[PDB]
Amino acid sequence: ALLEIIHYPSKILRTISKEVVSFDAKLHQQLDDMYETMIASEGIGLAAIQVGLPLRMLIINLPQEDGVQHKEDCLEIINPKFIETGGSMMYKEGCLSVPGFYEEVERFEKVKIEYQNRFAEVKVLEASELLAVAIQHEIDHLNGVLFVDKLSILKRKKFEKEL
Ligand SMILES: O=C(/C=C/c1ccc(O)c(O)c1)OCCc1ccccc1
Ligand SMILES: [Co+2]
Repeated sequence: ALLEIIHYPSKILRTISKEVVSFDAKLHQQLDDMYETMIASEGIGLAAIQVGLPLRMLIINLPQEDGVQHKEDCLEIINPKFIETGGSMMYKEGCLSVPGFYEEVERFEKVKIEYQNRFAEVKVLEASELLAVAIQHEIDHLNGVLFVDKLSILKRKKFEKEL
């Protein structure tokens, strides 16, 4: 099913999401609906709070070389924690919850996270470049943080101007 995506400035997006403890059919249904919703809106990442579900889970599916998203490439990241962070880089970001707006954010250039997949299997994943940015952006959502919160002095006013 398609889910409604919640947009700025909804206070729902300020919610701190809760750890998932039951990795069951309902969880899988929600993840499937998140995927359907993300793809229908042409997104590459989605956190559960963006569809109103305050759970610490997010999906990321980056396009391959022909610009196509293959389902087998989708990461389902549940209960993530950072193990390591490194470096710094600027990256131009957007967000399904802030549609039509894009701006550079400073992110770690490399991250290592630990998380669980939909079968509760523990994973460790190292990421750089776009994947690292997507991981940081989506984890920020779980903590009630939007990328526009991270903009500089100069950039928020451009954001408010475009508003
Ligand atoms: O999927 C997205 C957002 C997509 C989107 C779709 C329609 C829009 O009208 C829009 O304005 C944005 O963002 C995911 C997070 C992200 C952002 C930047 C880099 C890495 C990861
Ligand atoms: Co987002």
